[PDB]
Amino acid sequence: NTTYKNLQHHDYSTYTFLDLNLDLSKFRMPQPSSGRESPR
Amino acid sequence: KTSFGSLKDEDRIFTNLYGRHDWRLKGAQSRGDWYKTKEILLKGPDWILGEVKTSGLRGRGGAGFPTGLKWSFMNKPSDGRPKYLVVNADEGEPGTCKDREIIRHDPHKLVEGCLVGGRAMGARAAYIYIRGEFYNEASNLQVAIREAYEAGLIGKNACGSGYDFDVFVVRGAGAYICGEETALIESIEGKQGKPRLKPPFPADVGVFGCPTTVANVETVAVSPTICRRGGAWFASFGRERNSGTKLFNISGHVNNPCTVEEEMSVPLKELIEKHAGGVTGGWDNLLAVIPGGSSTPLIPKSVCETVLMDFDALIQAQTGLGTAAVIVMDRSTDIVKAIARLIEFYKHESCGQCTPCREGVDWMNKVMARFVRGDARPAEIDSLWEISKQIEGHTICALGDGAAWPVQGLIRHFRPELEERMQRFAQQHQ
Amino acid sequence: PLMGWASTADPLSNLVLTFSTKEDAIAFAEKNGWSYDVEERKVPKPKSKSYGANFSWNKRTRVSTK
Amino acid sequence: ALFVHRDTPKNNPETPFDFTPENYKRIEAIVKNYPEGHKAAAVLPVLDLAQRQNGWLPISAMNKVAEILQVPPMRVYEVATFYTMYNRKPVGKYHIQVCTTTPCMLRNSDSILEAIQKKLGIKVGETTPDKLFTLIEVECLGACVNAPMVQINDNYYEDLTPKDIEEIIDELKAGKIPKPGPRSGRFSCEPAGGLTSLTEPPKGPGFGVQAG
Amino acid sequence: KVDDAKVSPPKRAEMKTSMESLIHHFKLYTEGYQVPPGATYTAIEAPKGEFGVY
Amino acid sequence: SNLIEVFVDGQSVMVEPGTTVLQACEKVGMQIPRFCYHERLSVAGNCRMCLVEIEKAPKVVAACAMPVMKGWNILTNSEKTKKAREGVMEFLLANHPLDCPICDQGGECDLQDQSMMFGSDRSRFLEGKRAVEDKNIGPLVKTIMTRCIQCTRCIRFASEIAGVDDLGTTGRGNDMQVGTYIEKMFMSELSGNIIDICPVGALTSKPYAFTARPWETRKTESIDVMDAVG
Amino acid sequence: RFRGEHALRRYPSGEERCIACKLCEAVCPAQAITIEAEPRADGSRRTTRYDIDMTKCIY
Ligand SMILES: Cc1cc2nc3c(=O)[nH]c(=O)nc-3n(C[C@H](O)[C@H](O)[C@H](O)COP(=O)(O)O)c2cc1C
Ligand code: SF4
Ligand code: SF4
Ligand code: SF4
Ligand code: SF4
Ligand code: FES
Ligand code: FES
Repeated sequence: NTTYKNLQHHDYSTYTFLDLNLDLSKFRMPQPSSGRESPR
Repeated sequence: KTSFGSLKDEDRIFTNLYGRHDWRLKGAQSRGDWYKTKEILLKGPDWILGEVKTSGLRGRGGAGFPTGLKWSFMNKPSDGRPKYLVVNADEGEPGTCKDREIIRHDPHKLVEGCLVGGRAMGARAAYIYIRGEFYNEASNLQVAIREAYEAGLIGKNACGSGYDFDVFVVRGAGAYICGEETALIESIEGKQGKPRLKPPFPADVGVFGCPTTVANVETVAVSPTICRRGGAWFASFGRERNSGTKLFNISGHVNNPCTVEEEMSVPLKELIEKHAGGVTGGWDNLLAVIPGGSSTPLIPKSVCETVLMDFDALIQAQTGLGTAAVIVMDRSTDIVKAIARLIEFYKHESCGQCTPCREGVDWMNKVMARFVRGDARPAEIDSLWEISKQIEGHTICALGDGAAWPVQGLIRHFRPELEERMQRFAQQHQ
Repeated sequence: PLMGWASTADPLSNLVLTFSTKEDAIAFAEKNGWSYDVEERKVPKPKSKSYGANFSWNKRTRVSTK
Repeated sequence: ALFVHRDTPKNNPETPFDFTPENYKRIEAIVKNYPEGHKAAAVLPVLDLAQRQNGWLPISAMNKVAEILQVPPMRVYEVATFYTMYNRKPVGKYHIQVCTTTPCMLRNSDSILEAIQKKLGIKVGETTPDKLFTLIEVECLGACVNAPMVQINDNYYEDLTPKDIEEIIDELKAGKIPKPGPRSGRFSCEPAGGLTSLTEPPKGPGFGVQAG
Repeated sequence: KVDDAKVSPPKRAEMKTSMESLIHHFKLYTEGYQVPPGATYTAIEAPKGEFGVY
Repeated sequence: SNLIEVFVDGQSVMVEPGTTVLQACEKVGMQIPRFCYHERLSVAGNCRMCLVEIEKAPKVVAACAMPVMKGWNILTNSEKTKKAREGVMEFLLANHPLDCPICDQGGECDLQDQSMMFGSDRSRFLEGKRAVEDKNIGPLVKTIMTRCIQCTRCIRFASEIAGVDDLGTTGRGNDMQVGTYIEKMFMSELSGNIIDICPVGALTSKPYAFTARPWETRKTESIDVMDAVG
Repeated sequence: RFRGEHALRRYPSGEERCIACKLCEAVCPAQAITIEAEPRADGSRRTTRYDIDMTKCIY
């Protein structure tokens, strides 16, 4: 058994990271803040 | 208490060294992940923490600290500020190749261990900082987190819990100092990668003020096996205090330049000749051996014939066992030129907070270039010893220390070699 | 007018008398007859600083640059 | 390395720069990942997004990011001049990174640069008198077990040789994508021998656990 | 001279090469060397007699 | 209650909690040779001149950010303290040019005073000494950034009390130009205060630039005008 | 090594060797040196006035 089970990664273009980020952004906790919009 | 042990198969931490059986959530299910994990997560964090401190885990990535003590420091009762877990997926240290392979093959076990760590210390979210040059395997980790989210397996109520937990990936941008303890933390914060000071601990104030912690990929990856498997079975290998498994990675002038999983202790000559090829040109052909890493001094032949692979033995050999670069170099090459290129690496990768590492790596790079040319007098090489003593312990992080140590090893072992080189250039000029 | 120097008809111009207490200072100024003015010593005020104060969570004290 | 701007139009704002609003949706995803109140953290992902939407970034890209995230611009200039991603100096299409520090030089990395010299023509560190063949050498990119490693845009190449140097250069002159897997056999990060490691497939959930 | 570049000034070649030598030349000729406090007396043979400096 | 004991060179004193070593040393009359600390700014542990040896410690800690734990014994004048100060001063005088005549802080440098009273005298570093291209920060402030020792004091100055954020660090290693990348005039109010913040002769006055020298001039008490504050 | 005229010098094919950094007035034990310094429009630092009291000069 010497068959490379990957090379499913071979197809990766440039924007695939951020596209996966945009597709995988929901069902998520609401990022709890504290008070001010900024440190200024 | 055996003859320092040797690894036997199927007791390994992970399978799929290269290209093997599976890459899927179902592949992790077949290889034994997300198995019995519900009541493991739902037993009580003191049991998991006592298990971690029982197993005697030696921390990796270039620190060598017992991880169970650090996570016991992470057991502060919680205030209004949330707790975070940081996964250091960076590879500097030329010779490493180490958790690149883990994060290519089995990111599911990384998800296992980071959920285990988040449940363990009352943490809430796990950031995973990968090196920015690791884009392909970072996207493979993205596909893995997609699978993990798509199974309904983490997020809200992981495996039927009353527990919420999210994992994120932050890509790097490329610097060795990004993979440090706290310049990491501020590189998450949007500042340029520049560390903080030790008297504020990361367990008090971290990412914007979150009482957080940082761990290596290997320690997180081996952590759920500690939970789902027995006490001190992990400690049944190697020596007493340092005990467990490690990727010993032998690049350089060897046959089959590659990686092995082995136990905590191995004799070096058996490691070279048995489980990864051997020395090119015979055992006597080698000039020297660098174990530990690029933050570790050299070791000559007559020392390393009997020096085995253990933290305490290498510390008694005045070397810090870092990670994964455990390679040799042939008599044919200039170790002067090799160390000079290593110091050029340190010059081209350091931020400039501290004055002494900046100026010390400056002098060391210029003076080692001079010694490549062989220009000076031996009072200069003792002056190189002088600055190499003066740098250490005067910095923020250990990059200046890891710059200071190879010069010390070169002086402590290869003194008449440099004497003869400079004599040759004296005859060359005159 | 001949060179462009600084001339003065002031014999007590360029003295300074270093003392170690204000009490004997005022005592000496009374003792040798001349009038005197007494300014007052202003200490550096002690403060409260920490690197942890520079790295707060919600508080606006944040160096944002280091 | 010329860390002063030296205006020189084709730079010198306003250079024309803008994102697609689909990329603005990406930007809201990126600052949806981070906690509120500390919006200034996403400088590195947003700025890599800008370097990928436009291959080398000008100063107008940095001013655009500063107008988006309402931070002072000097932080953006610090982050851009700091790291090694962001080629502020203009480049061509591709970008060639010959990576070598200690073991790659120990395994004849300089002959690789000799091959790039006598085939590609131009010197190391410099560029070609057209696009798509900007050439530099770099420090450690991890994969030390293989030959001196060649990284092009989001792609590794491992275990090379001068005739395979010629092959990958011919593949770049043909323009088509090569495979990011290593050349000269041993298809992964491998022992080149005969798998001294595991033989039998693991049982998985069947072998030794302890009171789950 | 003495090999003490905080009291005796350095020689001019190593002054115009080195940095520390220039700083020591500069402040040694502006401010002069500091002296620990106290009083001393010494006397040697002048040809007239006990030449004492206090 | 609110009092913590230190043996500063074996001399016991009570210290308020939360404060650090340098405030205790100024409480007992000591100084510590320091560069990047300043008593109006934030604390950023960068200068490394401020080191001091505590007993039972393998390292030597910085005396700016270390909080005062209970019952110290601080050796301000130990052996390796002086050794570390000689080392760090010898590092600081490698990349600093020979401008002691033409500089504007002859008697009023800080490198010169600390290099006498704590530094070495015989030097090393035969070859090197990087050079940095200067900027034009504004027609009120003369700027030669080669004398800059990258002590990171004007940056915190601006980012706190000016809030302008035009001065940043650019680069790594030996090559860290501190300034504005875009050649914009750093001009606001209190910009004249930056030429005294600069502890070396790098950011200096433009109309005063080559007109005097501090030891000739005499100081005189006075009160401000043109403002209701004085 | 005789000590006479108190002359000045200039560079080989160049202007005055003086910089006006006032070290000689700082060390002159009779305080005979008088220096007032202004830079020219070229940017280099120079003088206005440079006086030696050959009366006060103890050589
Ligand atoms: C100069 C420096 C370099 C470091 N390099 C690495 C590295 O390459 N990989 C890593 O995981 N951690 C690195 N670290 C961080 C520490 O090794 C950290 O303790 C580790 O990631 C997690 O701790 P542990 O694994 O020892 O328990 C570095 C730290 C410093 C100061
Ligand atoms: S030792 Fe050097 S690289 Fe490390 S924090 Fe200090 S300045 Fe930065
Ligand atoms: S310009 Fe002056 S104040 Fe600013 S970092 Fe340099 S030496 Fe420090
Ligand atoms: S800043 Fe100080 S050390 Fe530098 S040239 Fe000026 S006086 Fe000399
Ligand atoms: S002012 Fe005096 S010491 Fe200075 S350069 Fe001129 S002549 Fe020489
Ligand atoms: S040095 Fe080329 S990969 Fe590490
Ligand atoms: S004041 Fe402590 S580092 Fe400069």
